[PDB]
Amino acid sequence: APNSALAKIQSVVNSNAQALNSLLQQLFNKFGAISSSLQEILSRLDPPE
Amino acid sequence: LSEYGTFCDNINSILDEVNGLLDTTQLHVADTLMQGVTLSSNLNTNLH
Repeated sequence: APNSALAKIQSVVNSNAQALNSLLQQLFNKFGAISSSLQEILSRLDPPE
Repeated sequence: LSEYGTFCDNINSILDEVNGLLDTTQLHVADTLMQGVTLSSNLNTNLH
């Protein structure tokens, strides 16, 4: 049944999984750059920019 | 700001977790205060 102890255990697991998913999703953010992929940066631009 | 897409959702989630933790703590404190408290119906603080 939906008891609080199993909810707490699954909350630990789900919080860890959400934190790892969020950290992984940071690789696909651009942070103001033209792209989030370093291959695109190194192919579309010459070294100075 | 959408180029930092995860950022404002992350801040909102962390603050929501913090505030829900504060709410759970307040509920736990109230439960501890009220745990095992039995009072009479005849109890009248204006007189006793």
